[PDB]
Amino acid sequence: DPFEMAVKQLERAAQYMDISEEALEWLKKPMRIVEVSVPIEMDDGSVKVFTGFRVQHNWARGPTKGGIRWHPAETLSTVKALATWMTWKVAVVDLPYGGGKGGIIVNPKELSEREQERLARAYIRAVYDVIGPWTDIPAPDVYTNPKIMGWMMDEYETIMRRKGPAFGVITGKPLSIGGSLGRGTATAQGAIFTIREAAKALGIDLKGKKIAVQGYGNAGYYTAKLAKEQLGMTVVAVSDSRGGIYNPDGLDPDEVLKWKREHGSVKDFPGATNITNEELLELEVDVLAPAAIEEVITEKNADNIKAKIVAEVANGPVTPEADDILREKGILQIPDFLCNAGGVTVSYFEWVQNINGYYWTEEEVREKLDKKMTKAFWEVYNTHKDKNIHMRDAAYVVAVSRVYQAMKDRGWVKK
Ligand SMILES: N[C@@H](CCC(=O)O)C(=O)O
Repeated sequence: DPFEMAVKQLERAAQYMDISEEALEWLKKPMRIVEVSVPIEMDDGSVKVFTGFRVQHNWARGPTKGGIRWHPAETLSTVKALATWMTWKVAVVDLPYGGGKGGIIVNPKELSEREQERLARAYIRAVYDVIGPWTDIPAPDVYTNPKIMGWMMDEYETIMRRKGPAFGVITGKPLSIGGSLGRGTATAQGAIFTIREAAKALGIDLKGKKIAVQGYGNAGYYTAKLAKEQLGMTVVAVSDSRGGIYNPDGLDPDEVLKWKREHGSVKDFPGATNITNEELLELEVDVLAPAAIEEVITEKNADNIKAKIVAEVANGPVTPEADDILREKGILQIPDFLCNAGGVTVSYFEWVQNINGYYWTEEEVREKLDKKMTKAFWEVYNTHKDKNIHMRDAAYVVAVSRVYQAMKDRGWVKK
């Protein structure tokens, strides 16, 4: 189970910090769980009822935040674990947010556009009483995009009778309706800032160094592109779920994306040697950025990693055994919920823009993301040095300490 795995992670974290038993018990349970029925009328005229969730783990630091998943395998346990994870994610990067998560047990592939809009509007009508600009801010997630976010915001504004900032009730919206710039490259930009800070900490100059990326979706492609331009690095290996390519002199991510668009995959790229993911993970490269399916670095290949920095852009792509093995080699790891925290920071920026009624630009959003990511990385690294623990442990310590301090300040826990 995912919620048990999350709870265990929290206990393991609490082992390295001084936290009261009552606070741990409080943090082991979501503060509010809402399970609703989401009825929509289909194209054939029949009415089908779906199961929707909205978990608000903790709101000591402020309104909860988290996306909505439309997955046929959604469970309450998954939503609860992801909300718990979102709490620490927003706490490590110092946002005035709590942890939240929603989901609908639905296969969105079998739904038409009209049915998808009806599902979004019905979900908003079902969970209206627990969401709001200052209560709970949903966001795009697996199988949800900005189109669904716009439909959801419109339904919320219709119910809300335009009595306040209905734009800020949800993030990831289209630019025409409370849209925020930088929302396509948020995760990659945050990962690049964290990689730059890690290289600064290790004393490595990234100008001309090597990078390898696993997974060539939005995150992987934009990570490679931003690395090559901003950090001046030599992209030598990229890979999708199909296969990988290698070229020591350097690859051009734009051309690789064009090839992927044409032939359907990065396989057989001209001037490059076709390889598989497993050997791709073991090239002698300065930094490694797994941006693909989780649990790629395990005990089987942990000792074979030759990268000086491993940036876990993906969601937990490294197992704890591989974590210990990599730390034993001196390889610096950026924790998964610290590396890809650029997505929630830009969502916070979007919420601020919506609340204020004044939107920013591309340079403004990029400048702020730099500040937030640099400060979060330095906080985690300072905890890393002071407590002499793992990088992932330090991030948990920082997040749980912030949430615990907020809880103590409100008087929720007296000790
Ligand atoms: N991190 C989740 C949701 C958080 C947010 O964007 O507000 C996502 O990938 O969308």
